[PDB]
Amino acid sequence: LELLKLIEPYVAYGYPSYSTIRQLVYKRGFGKINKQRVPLSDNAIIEANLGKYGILSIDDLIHEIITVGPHFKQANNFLWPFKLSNPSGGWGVPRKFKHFIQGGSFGNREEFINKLVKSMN
Amino acid sequence: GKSHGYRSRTRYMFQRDFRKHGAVHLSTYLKVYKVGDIVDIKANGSIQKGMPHKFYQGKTGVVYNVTKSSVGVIINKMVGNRYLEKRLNLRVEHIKHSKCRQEFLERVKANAAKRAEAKAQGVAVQLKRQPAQPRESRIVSTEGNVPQTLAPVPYETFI
Amino acid sequence: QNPMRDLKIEKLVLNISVGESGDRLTRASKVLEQLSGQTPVQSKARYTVRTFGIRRNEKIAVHVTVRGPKAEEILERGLKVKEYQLRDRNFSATGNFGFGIDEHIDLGIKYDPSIGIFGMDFYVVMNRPGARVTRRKRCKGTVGNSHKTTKEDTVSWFKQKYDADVLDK
Amino acid sequence: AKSKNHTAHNQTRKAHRNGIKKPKTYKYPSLKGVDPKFRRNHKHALHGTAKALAAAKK
Amino acid sequence: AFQKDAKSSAYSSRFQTPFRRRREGKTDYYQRKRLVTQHKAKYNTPKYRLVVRFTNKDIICQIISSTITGDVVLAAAYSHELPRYGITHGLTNWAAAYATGLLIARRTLQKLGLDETYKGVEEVEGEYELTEAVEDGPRPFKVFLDIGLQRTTTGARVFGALKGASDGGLYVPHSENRFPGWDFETEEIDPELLRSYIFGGHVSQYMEELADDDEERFSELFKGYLADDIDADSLEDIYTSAHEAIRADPAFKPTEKKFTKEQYAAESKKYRQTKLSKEERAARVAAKIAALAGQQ
Amino acid sequence: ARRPARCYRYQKNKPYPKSRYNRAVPDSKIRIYDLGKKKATVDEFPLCVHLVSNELEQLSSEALEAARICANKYMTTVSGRDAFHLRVRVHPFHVLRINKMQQGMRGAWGKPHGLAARVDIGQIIFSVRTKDSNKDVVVEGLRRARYKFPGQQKIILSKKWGFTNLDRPEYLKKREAGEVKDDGAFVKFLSKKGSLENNIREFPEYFAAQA
RNA sequence: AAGCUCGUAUCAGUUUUAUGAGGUAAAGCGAAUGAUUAGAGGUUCCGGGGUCGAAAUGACCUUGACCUAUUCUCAAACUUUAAAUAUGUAAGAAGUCCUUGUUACUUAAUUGAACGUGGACAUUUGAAUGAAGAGCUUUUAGUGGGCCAUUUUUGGUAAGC
RNA sequence: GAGAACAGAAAUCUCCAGUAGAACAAAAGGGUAAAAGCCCCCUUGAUUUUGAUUUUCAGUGUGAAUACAAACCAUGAAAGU
RNA sequence: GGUUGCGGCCAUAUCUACCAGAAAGCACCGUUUCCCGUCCGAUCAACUGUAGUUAAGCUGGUAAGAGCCUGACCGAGUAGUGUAGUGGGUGACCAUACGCGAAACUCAGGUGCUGCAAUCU
Ligand SMILES: [Mg+2]
Ligand SMILES: [Mg+2]
Ligand SMILES: [Mg+2]
Ligand SMILES: [Mg+2]
Ligand SMILES: [Mg+2]
Ligand SMILES: [Mg+2]
Ligand SMILES: [Mg+2]
Ligand SMILES: [Mg+2]
Ligand SMILES: [Mg+2]
Ligand SMILES: [Mg+2]
Ligand SMILES: [Mg+2]
Ligand SMILES: [Mg+2]
Ligand SMILES: [Mg+2]
Ligand SMILES: [Mg+2]
Ligand SMILES: [Mg+2]
Ligand SMILES: [Mg+2]
Ligand SMILES: [Mg+2]
Ligand SMILES: [Mg+2]
Ligand SMILES: [Mg+2]
Ligand SMILES: [Mg+2]
Ligand SMILES: [Mg+2]
Ligand SMILES: [Mg+2]
Ligand SMILES: [Mg+2]
Ligand SMILES: [Mg+2]
Ligand SMILES: [Mg+2]
Ligand SMILES: [Mg+2]
Ligand SMILES: [Mg+2]
Ligand SMILES: [Mg+2]
Ligand SMILES: [Mg+2]
Ligand SMILES: [Mg+2]
Ligand SMILES: [Mg+2]
Ligand SMILES: [Mg+2]
Ligand SMILES: [Mg+2]
Ligand SMILES: [Mg+2]
Ligand SMILES: [Mg+2]
Ligand SMILES: [Mg+2]
Ligand SMILES: [Mg+2]
Ligand SMILES: [Mg+2]
Ligand SMILES: [Mg+2]
Ligand SMILES: [Mg+2]
Ligand SMILES: [Mg+2]
Ligand SMILES: [Mg+2]
Ligand SMILES: [Mg+2]
Ligand SMILES: [Mg+2]
Ligand SMILES: [Mg+2]
Ligand SMILES: [Mg+2]
Ligand SMILES: [Mg+2]
Ligand SMILES: [Mg+2]
Ligand SMILES: [Mg+2]
Ligand SMILES: [Mg+2]
Ligand SMILES: [Mg+2]
Ligand SMILES: [Mg+2]
Repeated sequence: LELLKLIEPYVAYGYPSYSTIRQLVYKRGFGKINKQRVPLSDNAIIEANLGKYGILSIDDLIHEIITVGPHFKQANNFLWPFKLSNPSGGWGVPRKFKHFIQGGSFGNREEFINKLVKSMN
Repeated sequence: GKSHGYRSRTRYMFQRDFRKHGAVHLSTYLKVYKVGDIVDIKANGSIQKGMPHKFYQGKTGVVYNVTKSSVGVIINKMVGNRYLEKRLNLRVEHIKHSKCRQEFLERVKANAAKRAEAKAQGVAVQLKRQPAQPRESRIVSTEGNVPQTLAPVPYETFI
Repeated sequence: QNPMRDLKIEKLVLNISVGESGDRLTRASKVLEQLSGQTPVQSKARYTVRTFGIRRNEKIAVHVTVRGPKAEEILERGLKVKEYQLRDRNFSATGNFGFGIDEHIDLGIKYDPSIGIFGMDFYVVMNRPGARVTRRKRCKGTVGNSHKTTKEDTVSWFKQKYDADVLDK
Repeated sequence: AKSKNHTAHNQTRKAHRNGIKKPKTYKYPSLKGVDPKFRRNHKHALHGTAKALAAAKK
Repeated sequence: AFQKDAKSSAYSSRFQTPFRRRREGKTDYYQRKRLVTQHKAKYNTPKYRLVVRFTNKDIICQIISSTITGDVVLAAAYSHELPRYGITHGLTNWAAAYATGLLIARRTLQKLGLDETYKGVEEVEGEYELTEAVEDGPRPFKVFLDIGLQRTTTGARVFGALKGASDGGLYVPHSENRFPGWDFETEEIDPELLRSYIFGGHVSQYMEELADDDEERFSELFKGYLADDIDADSLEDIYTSAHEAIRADPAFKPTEKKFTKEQYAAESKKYRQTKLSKEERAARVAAKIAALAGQQ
Repeated sequence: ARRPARCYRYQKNKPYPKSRYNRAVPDSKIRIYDLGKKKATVDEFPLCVHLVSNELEQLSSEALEAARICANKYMTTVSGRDAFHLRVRVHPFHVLRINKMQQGMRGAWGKPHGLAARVDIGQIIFSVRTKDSNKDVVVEGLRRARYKFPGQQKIILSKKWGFTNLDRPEYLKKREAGEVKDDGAFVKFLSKKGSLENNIREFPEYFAAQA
């Protein structure tokens, strides 16, 4: 929380639905495997590395992530930082670098993160 | 020209605390330091002999030596892009045992306990410190408590 | 109450203020010597006046503090000179009292034209017992008000024994 | 010909290029500066137990 | 006090009150700091002090150490213990000051082990000497003289105390030049005199010297010495045998007591006044604004 | 030779008072700060109107003095020297330097040149206390003074009794009870603190129920 | 640039927790020092003037000073209080305990101090996040005119100073 | 502050109050009240040997300083210094 | 619980004014042959504990007391401040956004806690 605090003017974030963690992992989900950034795309890629911890599928992954499981550090780090595109139909704001509250795009915009993250995914 | 003497800039720093001038109380001398002891450094102005330099004010180091009226404290001072080692010879009046480690030290004793308390039971421990978690769901009642509605207030002056 | 919160005399301190050092001052010491029995003490000028004709540390005067029965005698015999009539001042608000008398011959003491004539300040300091508290090394305390020497207390002390007057207003 | 006097500009830039090198700790630090009366005796003391722990292996 | 004197807010508000035990005019910290601080490399070694203090005629001898929680009495001998050993009179005097000290030396050197080893000087001829280390043995019990505010005068009896602890067996580092019969004008100690004082020669000699110059006073004081038929001469053996007796059983007996601690605690709250409740106080004020305001 | 005040409007530098370190500074042009019937009792002058700064800036000893003269002149002419109490609430303690002008900018530390009072936003500059039946004339007084100052200043009808610290009714409640007692031109208030004794000494009028 | 010794090790221009340090901003001035407006009540065998006067250590007015409780206003080189940012240390295997050797140091004392021997407790072994790893060595280039922005800020009326 | 002949604004004598408003060579700032100031007493440690340390720093020198070790002394009843 | 000797923290202990203090203890107090120190046996030194006293010291208690200590959504989320913007405004300056956050003030409560040893109706 204090980390986030420190980087509000440069990021956008909120609470993400099941719907959007799923379509994150399914579509742009990659593992860090001897670095190398390997695409998920088969369940054996996961069990291979996250299996140590329970977790032997793409949906096991998602689950451990959304429920913030006991092994979230391992689960979440396994996933390479997602690399999404620009929001499709734009940012909705005319000037990005303001708080969400002030009509701009950065800050905690809560459940409104999903609407965005989708457009950019 | 400029002036940069040993104690320069140290007006308020070596000053004495309000209504706390006078002798140093006798406990400052009964305390007992050993090697390896962590001490916090704060100069006492009334005591001129064996003062730390201003740089080492509010600094914390480790006892590496014990002499008749003094302890040798080693500090890591960093200069350039690196730390070098500094042995400071301090008088017992500019040193106090540090609390920087009692919480740890308290926590260990404590951890060893509820670990044997748990072992001798049926394992099941969890004893790393976790940080402040977000709070859980909860229900707030109205029995005795209906929300009072506030509005913003007009402009005024009183002057 | 009143038991021994009596009123003794602490000490008699007569002092001769000469304007200078040398023969005049030593003769004035000699006076206080053979009057007190005790070998007297000299005092130096504290600063320099030039119109009072004195230099710092000049040795400018003499005096002596006499306690016990001895004091009673001299106090008395000057109180003679003063015909037992003082003034409402003379008495400090703290309870002591002092008076002036010139011509030291005017109380016992012959003349001798080799010792000349001198004037003298008389100053009687008063106390009750247990004064030592405010005076000893250890546990140095202070006399409770109900024991401190008033001015009024002393004036009537003075009036009564001595059968002297106080005069003025 | 006056010129710039002094600045700290860009110095932390440089310190951080290659470090601020955490101070480097050793188990068994040195006795450098340790009171010699101590050290004199401490020598004989070790010598002692060394000798003992030799005689232990007989 | 007087009007013009009278302390303002500011005076009092900025006031740095001293250590209590200084306001009390009891403890001198400058000496204390230097009496007590130990070598930092001598770790939890206590620095034992020989406290000597004279009341208005009762001599106190304690051996103290310091603890940040508060000083610690190893052992204590008071000169009022001396009737036990055959001294009923003059318990503020030099020779009582000696005995008591001697007692405190024996008492603790006992409770420490070096009861038997370290007897000090049994003789006592006023010779100048501190107790020496035994060849292969435990070094003596070392103690430092806490004089307090006593003024060091040569002849003072604070040192009589000292010389008894030193004659006892204690190591109490010291010089001669403050013992009765030290020569101003030759670095030299007549011990024919300091012996006297130990045994009380000055007091006895005063007695014989008043036996026939003035008997009015010699009965006014030495009243006791009369009422118990102890004329001078005996006084040296009075003390000599106290010595004997002291070494023979220093072990300290406490008061028999009668009336429990609990009991003293009773008949004392009797005479202790009770602090008042703030409810009570406001009922004094309101009480007073009824009187002093409402036109009586 | 007096530099245009435009030169010193803003608080660009940090308080430069007259001091052991300063010393050689000129005197303040503004020197009387309480004009009008200043001896008057608190009860005599309930209405208090203010001249209030709307800017963080600096006012000269001169523009204080000028503006002082201006209002007091108006107020006495239209209501008499005893109709009001003018208090200047602001003292010019900040010394202004100048670089009098061999050489040019080498070592250019100024000499004292003049004084300003450094003033906040909302900071009161003038206060006036009268009787309400003089309002408009008092107000006009301050209005005319405004012209003598840079910056925007507001004039505010106060809520308080005179130069007193309590709004009129609060003062009233106290005064028509015991509480208030008269001083020079102020008032001493009954404390519920301190000695009971020399508390009824002062304020004999309190310590009574009704009337 | 050459590498070298190692490898999940150890590593951090970050947070968190625990414990220190600080005298800036603010604030304060019916708190010290130092400034500054106003009255009110005091006090003189005791600064000066005036009426009475033979004077008075006389009474009375009088303005000054000082005292008391109040009042408007200030401080880079004032201050009781005292932030925000920034800053020292600690968060374990180099750990915590127990059992009792060594010495010439040290103790009244095998007392202590230091260094050990022997034994008891494993990764929820002791916060977070991250780590295309960590440590170490040698050698050498260029450079040693800088300038700009937001914020803090000194001199200057000011400056694209 | 209140008191005492000559004696006055200021000479010397006494008592009360006194957080330091004094004094401590000197600039200023720290510091200090049974003292770090004032008076007295005894003195030469302002000495000997050769290292470590802190500030300035390249972690060179120089200056100044700190805590020890090994001597020899001073002073004190002593702990000490 | 009282008291003393040695203390720790060093005002909840200090300051001002009253009042109460049994018993013990401390104290004040008596004396000047002796050691010792003074202009002065006041301090300091000795001696008695005998001739005297709770007057003072000391301890405690009272006070819309001074001070000091503690608390609180009392003031004040104020002042100040880290972060943000192609925010406002000629400017001076000011709002807003995510954070941190005082001091005065006001009111309430309080007025030494306590260690070792000896002693005491
Ligand atoms: Mg779309
Ligand atoms: Mg569309
Ligand atoms: Mg499109
Ligand atoms: Mg746009
Ligand atoms: Mg898309
Ligand atoms: Mg400079
Ligand atoms: Mg240089
Ligand atoms: Mg003090
Ligand atoms: Mg020195
Ligand atoms: Mg009586
Ligand atoms: Mg002359
Ligand atoms: Mg050039
Ligand atoms: Mg240029
Ligand atoms: Mg250059
Ligand atoms: Mg006063
Ligand atoms: Mg007040
Ligand atoms: Mg001493
Ligand atoms: Mg600015
Ligand atoms: Mg400027
Ligand atoms: Mg030119
Ligand atoms: Mg010019
Ligand atoms: Mg110049
Ligand atoms: Mg205007
Ligand atoms: Mg006010
Ligand atoms: Mg500063
Ligand atoms: Mg400020
Ligand atoms: Mg403040
Ligand atoms: Mg301000
Ligand atoms: Mg002020
Ligand atoms: Mg400042
Ligand atoms: Mg940090
Ligand atoms: Mg990782
Ligand atoms: Mg790697
Ligand atoms: Mg290079
Ligand atoms: Mg080069
Ligand atoms: Mg070049
Ligand atoms: Mg930029
Ligand atoms: Mg100085
Ligand atoms: Mg002292
Ligand atoms: Mg020399
Ligand atoms: Mg060189
Ligand atoms: Mg060098
Ligand atoms: Mg009794
Ligand atoms: Mg004699
Ligand atoms: Mg006597
Ligand atoms: Mg005596
Ligand atoms: Mg009484
Ligand atoms: Mg007492
Ligand atoms: Mg109070
Ligand atoms: Mg800000
Ligand atoms: Mg902007
Ligand atoms: Mg604002």
